[PDB]
Amino acid sequence: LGRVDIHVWDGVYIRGR
Repeated sequence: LGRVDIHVWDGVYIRGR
């Protein structure tokens, strides 16, 4: 049921920063 944070953020992982 729990997770260790998601890679992507706000839909897609922003490039660089």
